[PDB]
Amino acid sequence: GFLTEVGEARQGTQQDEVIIAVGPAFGLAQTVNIVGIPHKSILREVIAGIEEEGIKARVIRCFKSSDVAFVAVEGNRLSGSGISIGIQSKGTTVIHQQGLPPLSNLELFPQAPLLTLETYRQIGKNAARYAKRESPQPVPTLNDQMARPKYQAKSAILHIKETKYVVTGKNPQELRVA
Amino acid sequence: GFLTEVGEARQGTQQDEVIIAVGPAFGLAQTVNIVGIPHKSILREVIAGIEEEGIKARVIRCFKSSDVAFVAVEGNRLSGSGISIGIQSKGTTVIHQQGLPPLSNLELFPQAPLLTLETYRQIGKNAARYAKRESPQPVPTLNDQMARPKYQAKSAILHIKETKYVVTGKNPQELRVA
Amino acid sequence: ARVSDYPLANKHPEWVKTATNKTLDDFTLENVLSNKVTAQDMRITPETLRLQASIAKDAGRDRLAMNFERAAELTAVPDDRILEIYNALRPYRSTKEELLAIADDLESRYQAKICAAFVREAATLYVERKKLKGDD
Amino acid sequence: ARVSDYPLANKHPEWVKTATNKTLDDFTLENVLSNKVTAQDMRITPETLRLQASIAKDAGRDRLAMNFERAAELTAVPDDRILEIYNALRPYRSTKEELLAIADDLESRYQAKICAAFVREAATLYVERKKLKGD
Amino acid sequence: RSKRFEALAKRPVNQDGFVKEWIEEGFIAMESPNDPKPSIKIVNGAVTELDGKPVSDFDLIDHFIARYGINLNRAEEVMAMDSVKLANMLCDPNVKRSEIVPLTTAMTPAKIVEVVSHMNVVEMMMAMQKMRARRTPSQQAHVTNVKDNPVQIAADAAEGAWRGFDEQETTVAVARYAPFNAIALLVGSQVGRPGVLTQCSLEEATELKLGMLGHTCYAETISVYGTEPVFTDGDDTPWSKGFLASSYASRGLKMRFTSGSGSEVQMGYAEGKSMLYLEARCIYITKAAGVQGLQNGSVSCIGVPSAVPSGIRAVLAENLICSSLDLECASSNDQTFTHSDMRRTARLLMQFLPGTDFISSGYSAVPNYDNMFAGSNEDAEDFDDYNVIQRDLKVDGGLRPVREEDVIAIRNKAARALQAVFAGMGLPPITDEEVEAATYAHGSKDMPERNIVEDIKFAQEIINKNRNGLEVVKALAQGGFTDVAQDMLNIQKAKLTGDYLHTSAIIVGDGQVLSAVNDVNDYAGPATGYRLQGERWEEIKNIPGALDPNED
Amino acid sequence: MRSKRFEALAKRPVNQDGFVKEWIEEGFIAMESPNDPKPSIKIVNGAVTELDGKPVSDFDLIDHFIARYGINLNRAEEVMAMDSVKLANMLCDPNVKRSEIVPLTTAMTPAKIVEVVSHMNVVEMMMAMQKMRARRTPSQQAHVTNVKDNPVQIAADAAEGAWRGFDEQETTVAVARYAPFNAIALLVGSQVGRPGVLTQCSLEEATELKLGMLGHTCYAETISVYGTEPVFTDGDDTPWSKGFLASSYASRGLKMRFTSGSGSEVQMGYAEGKSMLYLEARCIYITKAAGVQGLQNGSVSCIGVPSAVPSGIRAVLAENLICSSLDLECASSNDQTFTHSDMRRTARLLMQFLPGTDFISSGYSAVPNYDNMFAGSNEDAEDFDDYNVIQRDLKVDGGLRPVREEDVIAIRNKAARALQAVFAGMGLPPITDEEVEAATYAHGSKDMPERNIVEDIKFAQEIINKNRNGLEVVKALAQGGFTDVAQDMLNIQKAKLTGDYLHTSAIIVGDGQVLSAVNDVNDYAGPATGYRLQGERWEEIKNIPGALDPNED
Ligand code: B12
Ligand code: B12
Ligand SMILES: CC[C@H]1O[C@@H](n2cnc3c(N)ncnc32)[C@H](O)[C@@H]1O
Ligand SMILES: CC[C@H]1O[C@@H](n2cnc3c(N)ncnc32)[C@H](O)[C@@H]1O
Ligand SMILES: [Ca+2]
Ligand SMILES: [Ca+2]
Ligand SMILES: [K+]
Ligand SMILES: [K+]
Repeated sequence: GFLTEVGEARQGTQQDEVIIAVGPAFGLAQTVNIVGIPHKSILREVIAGIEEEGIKARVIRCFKSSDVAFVAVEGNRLSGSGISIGIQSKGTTVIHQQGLPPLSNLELFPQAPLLTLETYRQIGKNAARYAKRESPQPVPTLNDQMARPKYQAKSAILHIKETKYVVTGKNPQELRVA
Repeated sequence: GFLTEVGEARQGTQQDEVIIAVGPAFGLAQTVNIVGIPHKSILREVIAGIEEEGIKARVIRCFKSSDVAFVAVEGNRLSGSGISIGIQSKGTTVIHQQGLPPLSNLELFPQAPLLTLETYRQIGKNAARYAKRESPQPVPTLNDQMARPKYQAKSAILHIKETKYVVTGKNPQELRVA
Repeated sequence: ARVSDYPLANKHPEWVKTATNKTLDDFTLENVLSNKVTAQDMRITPETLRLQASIAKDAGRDRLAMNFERAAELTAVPDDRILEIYNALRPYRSTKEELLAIADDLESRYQAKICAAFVREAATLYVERKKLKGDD
Repeated sequence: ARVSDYPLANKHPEWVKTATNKTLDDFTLENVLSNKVTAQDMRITPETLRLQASIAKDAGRDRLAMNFERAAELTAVPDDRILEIYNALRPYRSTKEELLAIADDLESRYQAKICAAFVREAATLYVERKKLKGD
Repeated sequence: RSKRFEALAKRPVNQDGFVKEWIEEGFIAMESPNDPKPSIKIVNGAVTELDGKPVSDFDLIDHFIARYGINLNRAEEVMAMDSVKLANMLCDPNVKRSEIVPLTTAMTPAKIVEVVSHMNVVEMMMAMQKMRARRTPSQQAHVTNVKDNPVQIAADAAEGAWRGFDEQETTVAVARYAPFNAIALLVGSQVGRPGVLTQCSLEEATELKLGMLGHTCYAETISVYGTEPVFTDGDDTPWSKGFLASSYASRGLKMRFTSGSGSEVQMGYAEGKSMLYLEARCIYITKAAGVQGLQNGSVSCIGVPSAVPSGIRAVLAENLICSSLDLECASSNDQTFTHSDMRRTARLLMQFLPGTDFISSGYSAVPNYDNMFAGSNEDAEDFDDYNVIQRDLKVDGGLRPVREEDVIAIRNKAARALQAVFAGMGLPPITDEEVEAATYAHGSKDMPERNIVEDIKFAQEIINKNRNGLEVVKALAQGGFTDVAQDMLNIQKAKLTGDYLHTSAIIVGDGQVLSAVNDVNDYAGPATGYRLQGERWEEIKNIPGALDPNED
Repeated sequence: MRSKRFEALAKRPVNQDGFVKEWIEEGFIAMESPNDPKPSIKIVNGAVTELDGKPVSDFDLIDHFIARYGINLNRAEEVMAMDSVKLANMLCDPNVKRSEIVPLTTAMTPAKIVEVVSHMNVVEMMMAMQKMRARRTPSQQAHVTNVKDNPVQIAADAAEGAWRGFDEQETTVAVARYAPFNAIALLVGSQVGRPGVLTQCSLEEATELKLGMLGHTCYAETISVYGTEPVFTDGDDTPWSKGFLASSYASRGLKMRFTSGSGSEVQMGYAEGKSMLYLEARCIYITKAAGVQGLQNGSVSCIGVPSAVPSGIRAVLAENLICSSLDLECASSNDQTFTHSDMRRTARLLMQFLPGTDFISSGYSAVPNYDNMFAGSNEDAEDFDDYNVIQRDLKVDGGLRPVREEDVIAIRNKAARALQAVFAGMGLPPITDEEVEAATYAHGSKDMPERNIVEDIKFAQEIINKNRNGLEVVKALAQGGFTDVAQDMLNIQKAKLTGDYLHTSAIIVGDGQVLSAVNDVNDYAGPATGYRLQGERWEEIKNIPGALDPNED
């Protein structure tokens, strides 16, 4: 237990922040990603990477969907820099940008099992560097062709469980992180 | 060109000898065994293994059959000790004894690919130790389960070719070796 | 045209024109190197696509045929407009009357009467299934 | 007996006796431990084998049935004699008269008419194909 | 602890993903108690009820299928026929394919699922060799590498064509490379065997633009889905996909859809239905759109059905439904799903033994470490195993043994042809050293590095300046490759006749189109239909290592 | 330079296998040979006067045996006149019942049926096999051996094999005089894992029968037959000596089958220019003619011969189909190594696994292959999980089931203890509690303490020399505290008295309930008919280890 809702998220106005948008079950019904990395350590590394670049991190929870892209679109529409990071409970991550189509993105991390705490920190660093209108080299991840076969069924089960916490028409809530 | 018939092989009259009975194509239409070991080296090891135990080695070629069992049966009918060694061109070897049923034997080596010149010499020792009415430990060979299916086809080809030199109703010829 | 007429390249090569009124026989290397034909001449005609639709029907493939008949109409529609119409049929991109406007354009400007009906059908059912602009 | 009567152990256990005329229900662990039964009444009878032969025929398997009919006759032949006859049917082991004498023994001593005929047929064809002793 | 179970625990198959069935959420391959009972209601030429659903409750998929997807001539008649009887006709050798297609196309999605669900995989395979649209089976290859090295792509493409692949597929690690990969694949394929069709799989709009420039022959990765939420979350509808399909044909380009069991429940929106039923919906969308063929067999969601009971049998069922609906079937086998050689061979044999239009829709012609679709069920190191099995079973799996010196010569010619293309188009040069490396390479570990930045800049200019396929032909004719240039022109000429737009079309011989129209599968039992024989058999017989008895 | 693509291919395991081109003249060809005889038969009443082009005066002993006993003469001339393609069509047609086909296929000559199946591809042969297999339910047979002839391990391995689902289990020896201990250990272990499993001990033919007269084995299988008279004679036998030996087993209440297999004759060099499939058909008709109920075929130990030539594995399937089409139980090999490649041996296994035979393998190794005294099987104990996963993937019943480790530890432990009491109650060298522990947790003989072989050998000999019978084993179990195992042992011996399981494809399931082709007739008639994997059996095959439950996910 480490995230507290503080009200519906406000509109950022200064190219100054990056919004971390998490799924409806992030840190609640699920507390670890697909390979057992705690959500608390994931958020802490992403926040550390954003703030390391001299940029503010604002965390919100999305309720209208559990698809990582639409979670990120909600984030980038409120982000003062137009940049957001969407993170599902099972760990899938996307760096998104206001103005791009919903299914496009700056960087996508579509194999959650292959992310480490170091990767999540780089994700935050790159997101902030996108916010500063730099063109960073995309975050590298390890290659493993068996990751998708091994974890696809477990990934689907974890996604079905997060989908149960969707609430139609509920605006995103700003989160306070311990 | 190291083998030479010298007339119909006489029946041994004293318990002094072990007969090495070779197939029709041995040292003629084929000069190496299934895995390249030359017939000359094979003959020299078996002969020497016999004579090192104080027993004379007589070599004959059999003609009525290319079956290693019946080749050695022809041998032990003429061996003064009743002990014979049948050897096919592809290298299969059997230690036989007069009075045993034709498809029985003292020692059989049914995987020619797994035979080394060490084994061929040891086969000669054990045959003479059988002729000396001793009870030697059976000859140990290497083991490889892949050896049979890997070589079965080639051994069938070599056997077929050797079977072309069978001549009906012809008695064994004694050979002189170089 | 029937299955006996298939393939056209073997049975009726003289029937095969291009959208710029060139024949199959013009597409030799000599004409390509001299630029007497160019890439804008390498476009299938509505006539060819309609022969292929007739062949698909003889072969028992009614739906394949209908796709070919729509494709015959779309040969007259320029490359960029094709992409514009594809994008507009995606969910939450268009209002009902923009889809009907596209259908009107397809019918009146390009004679694409099957595609117009196809788009009008989309417009109607996008209303029923809440797939128009301002519905998400 | 027909396929309806199969298996005997379930449809008619009362029909199965042993070579010492004991029934099937006598085969309880009690009777084994007391030596009230031992190895020799653990032998299938020709009656049982002829019931299975009949069942094999009802199931459309004439050759299997004839095998069972031969088996029924051979229950009467001691263990050592069985192996002696088998060895003599092997090629070049016997002359024609020896095989005929073997069938004579099978018929006149063990009532094994089918096995005798089978052996005499072998003897006839071993002459035709030169599989006798001395060939 | 038992050392027997320790040994078993070390086995590769125990690294695969397995889950129990979750019926309520649709995590079940087939035969779910939640699947609808088949039913249809026809009132004056229109469907008003479909598989238990009234027209007022139709989603966009129901509407599309009801209006375009079902043969309404016999729909009520076949609905009343016993499903076992129909499954019997499917694998009965004496019921012709032309007698069945009118009935299967008249079935609703739930009806055909119920039918094939009565079948075991031997029965399914027996039906597939009759129901497959093309008489001759074929194969499709992946040709990629981790550097998007265009010289290695052209070489591997030539080898793949020479080994027998009739369609070849590429894609990029770096998105802006795509024009180079497309041209390299097309040039390489025509060098190994003129007539091989090529595709370059990208985002849908970009891929059609590449096809308008003449750099590809077909498209395949246009996706359809079995529930309206999943289709909407893919940013499309059946009408937008059906319009895109006719757009491809209006430019003379062959195309097919892609689907596969597991996609819906993986998104979490299976609506309580089984994977096989939802895939049948995907297949009827393809039929309803007028698309000639379908890439299915789970494809990239293969780890979803393969984790649950009867999943691989269900994958075979969806291929069989596709062919029974008179669609060309490119039957997957194009994605890794298991660590176990035994398990992936069993999965491949479901399509390889009966034969489909494309036994794989992506056999990796490169080692899997170079596979930019993240690995196929088979790769280049399986080539000799694949030919031995063709020979063992007398099965035509569409490939053939090849001589090393022949592959060396054809990889060299392809690398040199692309060197001429890159010279005549003002592209960053391909050095003779790169030709030599591509000639003898196994994968990109054997290739010199290129300047990815310069390559990217020039590949983008191909799109931005609308540089078309005819300039590739001109570069070949002017750089010592008129023979390759003529073959490239013949490929572009095929887009003018429309002949290869038809069901299952490939181009064999000297530009001879071979499709389900002129190569109709006429299977009527043993000794009928396609049989491996004659020169094709002698070709498949002649594997390396086959010692001649006269040698010995 | 060398191509690095072809170097990588040269390192692949499949390229270590043996391949040769066809030698038609000598009969080195799997099937479809132009030297094979044209089908023909001359009948009317009584007997045959011409068999496949050969006049009766030219018959060898095999032609005579087949002509007099091997062909359903009631319909031979009618089926000889039928077109071979049509007959092949009927074989794989799901609407021609097995009971309508068997009269016709049993009436064909060897060359006729070979010609008929030669028109079929493997998919068609598989379709025909699932109809022609005699028993409705398929099953499996295992090898239970170890390199030391350790009886304690054989018992525990036999119990695990029986618990996994093998209905027949087979052992043999490294050291000849260990055989009585192997047979007893296999029999006790099998009855512990599941009462009703049938056991055999494969030895020289006369020594095997003696063990059966003593009551220590249930069936026999390795009695070989061959397809040419020269090869049969070189085996020191005739069809009549094999048939007499067959009826000898039945007379002692012992189920038996013959063993043959494609490639045996050309290997000996006397194929008479005929194809392997034609010569194997002769073997199958010899078996049918002898009245033997089933056959172990599919090349078996000669598998390296047909697998080296084109269409060889298809031919192996064809000979299994011929066996079943002749209304014989088919134990369809898959019991010998032949390839270094997992893909290749899977494809060969699948030919029988997908349709089902009476015994999909006639010797799946239930021990690691290093302990396999038949020199290794196509599958071994380390493939169990793969085998179970494929069953679940394809919804195919391949005769086995997933098992829990603690259950197997419990059943191996009980089997070791049961044998420990047998050795105590019969005066055999002791089984120590240390050996019991080791066999409980062993993987193979590498995990077992060594025994005094010289002392074990002496006491095992004394079991046959003094005619010590299977009822002494029953008594020892009853007295060492294993009255449940003792009753099961008595039920096994009681099954020999009834002769029920001498019938085609017979096994014993449940509580002594015989299941054979007589009461479990295959009645396949297309989709949704015949054997279907369903119900509790399906739920058993579904429950593989590693299947995560969503409620714990
Ligand atoms: C399976 C798969 C799908 C499945 C399931 C998607 C889902 N949301 O459940 C299906 C077929 C439905 C699908 C659809 C799409 N996919 Co997809 N998909 C894959 C694939 C092959 C494997 C991912 C996987 O299984 N990882 C292993 C699991 C255990 O890790 P995971 O983190 O849980 O994986 C999840 C994410 O990958 C996510 N996901 C999958 N696809 C996409 C696409 C986008 C844009 C996003 C944000 C997320 C996403 O779904 C997985 C399970 O929920 C990848 C390629 C790859 N090998 O990585 C492409 C890939 C991720 N998909 C891609 C695309 C383009 C799409 C579509 C837009 C295609 C389309 N036009 O329909 C849609 C988007 C749908 C959506 N709203 O998410 C692209 C993304 C490119 C990019 N960087 O933007 C990829 C990389 C393939 C490629 N060759 O480019 N996809
Ligand atoms: C294949 C095989 C056969 C084949 C082919 C034999 C042939 N002559 O062509 C068939 C099925 C026909 C057969 C028959 C017999 N075999 Co065998 N056979 C084997 C087996 C499984 C493999 C041999 C092999 O492929 N080796 C690999 C090849 C490449 O090497 P190779 O040196 O060329 O092998 C040759 C010899 O093994 C020879 N051979 C095979 N069997 C026998 C048996 C005897 C007595 C002899 C002398 C030679 C011999 O044939 C092979 C090629 O021709 C072995 C088991 C084993 N442990 O190897 C048993 C084995 C050798 N056979 C054996 C027996 C008992 C027999 C028979 C007597 C059985 C019978 N009652 O019919 C006959 C004898 C036939 C004869 N006249 O030689 C026993 C030998 C026991 C012994 N010490 O005498 C063995 C060891 C099996 C066993 N586990 O008990 N056999
Ligand atoms: C990343 C989603 C993309 O991968 C392809 N794909 C792979 N597997 C499937 C599948 N099972 N269903 C639909 N599309 C699939 C298809 O091109 C789709 O657009
Ligand atoms: C060593 C020959 C022995 O191996 C067995 N065997 C294995 N394969 C075959 C086969 N193909 N034909 C005949 N017998 C075979 C059989 O028990 C025979 O007695
Ligand atoms: Ca593909
Ligand atoms: Ca066996
Ligand atoms: K789907
Ligand atoms: K044989």
